Amino acid sequence: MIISLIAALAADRVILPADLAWFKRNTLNKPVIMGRKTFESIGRPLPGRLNIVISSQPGTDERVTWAASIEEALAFAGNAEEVMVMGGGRVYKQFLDRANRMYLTHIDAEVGGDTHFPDYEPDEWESVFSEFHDADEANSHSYCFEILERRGENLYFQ
Ligand SMILES: CN(Cc1cnc2nc(N)nc(N)c2n1)c1ccc(C(=O)N[C@@H](CCC(=O)O)C(=O)O)cc1
Repeated sequence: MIISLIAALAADRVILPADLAWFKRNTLNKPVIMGRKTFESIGRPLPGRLNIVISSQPGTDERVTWAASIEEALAFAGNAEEVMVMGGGRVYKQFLDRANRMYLTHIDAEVGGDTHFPDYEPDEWESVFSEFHDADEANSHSYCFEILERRGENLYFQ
């Protein structure tokens, strides 16, 4: 199982219909993992996806799967090839070390707020996909879709 982070980042790692569409393309038909506040932000289960919500305060919405921990979350995702972790801030940080792939939307915007996507060391990651877009009528800012994979373990010894 590949564990993947997916997130939209403004300038300075701070956390557009095209991003949402990108989000959907990349999560549809997969298990999606999220914290409770993110689930509340969406306002609903995501159709066509196995919704796993991690929380110590499991809600009454039986349409989604409620997990108490990362381990139980990954267990519900079973033998999936790829599990999508979609926020929020704390959850990204809690999954980072296990993640081997990241889908990142780099939004060209400078916005305040003190909630950041985790510090990751760029050297430890490589880009396998990248796609820039200009701002248009529907999308207020330029933005860049990117997929990063964790560089494999260095196996060489002198
Ligand atoms: C607030 N929230 C969290 C959210 C928003 N944008 C993101 N964008 C990216 N790149 N990554 C995320 N993790 C992400 N998360 C939301 C809110 C709405 C929907 C939503 O209604 N998505 C529909 C898309 C609706 C449509 O495009 O027609 C879907 O089917 O996935 C998703 C996430």
